Amino acid sequence: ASPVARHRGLAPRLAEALDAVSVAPGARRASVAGRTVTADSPRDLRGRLTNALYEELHAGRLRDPALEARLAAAVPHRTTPTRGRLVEVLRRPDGDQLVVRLPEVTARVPADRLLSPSVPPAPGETVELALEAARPALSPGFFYVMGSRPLPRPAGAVRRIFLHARDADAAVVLWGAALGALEEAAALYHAKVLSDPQDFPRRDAVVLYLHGDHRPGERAVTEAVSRYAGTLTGPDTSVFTEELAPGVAAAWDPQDPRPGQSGMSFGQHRAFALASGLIDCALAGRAEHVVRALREAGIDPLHPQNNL
Amino acid sequence: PAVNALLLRLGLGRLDAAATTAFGGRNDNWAGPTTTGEQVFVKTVTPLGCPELDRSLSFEDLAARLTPASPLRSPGLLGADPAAGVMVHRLVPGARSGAELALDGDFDDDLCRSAGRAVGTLHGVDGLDTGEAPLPPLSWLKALPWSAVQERSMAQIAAWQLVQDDTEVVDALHRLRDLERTVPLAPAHCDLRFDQFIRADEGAGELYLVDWEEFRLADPARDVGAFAGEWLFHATYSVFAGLTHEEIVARGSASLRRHLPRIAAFWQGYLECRPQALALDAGLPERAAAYAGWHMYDRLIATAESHATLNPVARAAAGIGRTVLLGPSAAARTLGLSAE
Ligand SMILES: Nc1ncnc2c1ncn2[C@@H]1O[C@H](COP(=O)(O)OP(=O)(O)OP(=O)(O)O)[C@@H](O)[C@H]1O
Ligand SMILES: [Mg+2]
Repeated sequence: ASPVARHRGLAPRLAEALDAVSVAPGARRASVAGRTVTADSPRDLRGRLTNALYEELHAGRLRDPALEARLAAAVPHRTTPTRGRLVEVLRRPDGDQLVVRLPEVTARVPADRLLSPSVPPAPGETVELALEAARPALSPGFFYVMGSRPLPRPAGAVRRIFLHARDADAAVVLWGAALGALEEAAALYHAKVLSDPQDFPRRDAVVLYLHGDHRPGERAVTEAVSRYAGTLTGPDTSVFTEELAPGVAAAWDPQDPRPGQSGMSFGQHRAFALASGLIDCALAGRAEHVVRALREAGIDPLHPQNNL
Repeated sequence: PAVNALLLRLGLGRLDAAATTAFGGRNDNWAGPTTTGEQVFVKTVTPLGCPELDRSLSFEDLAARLTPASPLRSPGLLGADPAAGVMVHRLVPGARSGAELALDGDFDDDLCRSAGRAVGTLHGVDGLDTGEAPLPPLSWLKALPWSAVQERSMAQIAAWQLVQDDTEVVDALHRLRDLERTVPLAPAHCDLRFDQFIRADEGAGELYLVDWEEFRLADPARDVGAFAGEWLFHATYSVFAGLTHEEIVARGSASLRRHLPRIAAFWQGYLECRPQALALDAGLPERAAAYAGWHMYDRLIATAESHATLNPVARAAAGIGRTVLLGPSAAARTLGLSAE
């Protein structure tokens, strides 16, 4: 008559939520918060379950220019030092240009954004350019910004921080606050925030990705937003994440030891592993399969916001 | 503001601020009745002298002089303020987009024949812009202007990188643009898609082709290829939006096979209104097929606007586009364009 009792080796919040979730023997039917979900094979239920879990446990439930200005104006820095091999120089009387292979694409950058060396070097020679930190279109639905400081060489592990936000107004202030805090602590981060007003509210209305050492930045963002939790944020957070305040949660990007079955978003990754283990039980107890599934995805079943 | 200015100087009154809806597209448009109870469509292309407005007028000058026996129609230009970039047209009543028709199953073989006749007629010359059209943008295959990267999603940037790093594709596109200097050119839309067509009377009336901002003297293979490629794109993506890559290709291949009659229909409508298109242009089917291949990259990159990641249906579609662009002769035969 106790959730931890019937579901051991599992974070409590999780073991609790597995009480609202049933998968029938055969793996063609399942219940998730008293919403039923139906499929014609196991394999097809794997997908529909993942989506139902993702919606109830992780999430719940235009690009207005005014907001974007409000959101854009809330940024400390204006530029980020970006490396890449030079290809070619283009002499123009209009203004010279560097053809640079960035890591995501080959681009044509005004040569006045060079920073190192300050004299355009030979082709192939690494160069460091100064590019805008605000990228409003890069993440559909989201205004997006990169830290003023270059992220680590391999990027490595990444700490996500989710900030619920009731509305645009909420978000603006949480945005300004969080970025203000993050530059002061000199965090190696990226970040983004919903730029569509009629899409709030959302648990991940603001996301912050933090590299190398997250403590300074985390500690810093925590304190800057304490004041607002509950009212400007919303109470509730993903069951996969570690809460730090009302509307403020966090977790690590997914590390996964299995090939092919890897490289998802944090929510979908967990929900996938969770749905997998539930599904694997129904093809005959239950929490032992769930727990095994999580560990094959490199998720700590006691601390699902963390990895092995 | 200049819309009512112009609408008044034209005998049309002003537009009811309500009942005046707005269709999609980058440019601002207003549709609905005016105070004199006449139905208008108003488009605005803001200037700095816009080449797009001039090209749109170069067409409405030709279309005004067309007999009713013509398979090619334009709704009708009521007037225009070149200075401020405003254009007024007769609104087509209860107009459904060819893109809605496609998804609803109603862009059938008969309507594809209509479209071909219309496009065949268009292609059968002073007043016209003769500049090369920037599609595909060749310098972007070398490098994207940094300004443009800041208006693209992560998925668009990743698609462009795939293209940029594919030497065979880039080179095929160069050869295709060079042929345009050495072939019989013809009046051409240069931006053809299902959503550049409208059918009147909720999809029961006449077929209109619109948006003539790219109207030029160009390779007619652009228009044939664009329409074939609309079906290739539809068949291998729009209809399919954790399967295996081999399962996604097989599903897409079958979908394509079943949508081929649509392209053969268009080509027969085209040859009905332009039977001697191959007289001095034997490469037209091959070139059309290459443009259809590129058209798939074009639509993929456009639909990826609203994505952070390039999903595996997108990638499989892109793979078919590369088969068509790098193998245009075989694709012409399979798409039904080699027909005589
Ligand atoms: N006369 C008309 N009557 C009814 N509908 C029309 C008329 N003219 C255009 N439309 C519809 O409105 C849409 C918008 O017009 P148009 O395509 O010219 O816009 P645009 O801003 O040039 O778009 P884009 O460049 O993005 O294609 C058309 O695609 C068509 O569906
Ligand atoms: Mg249009």
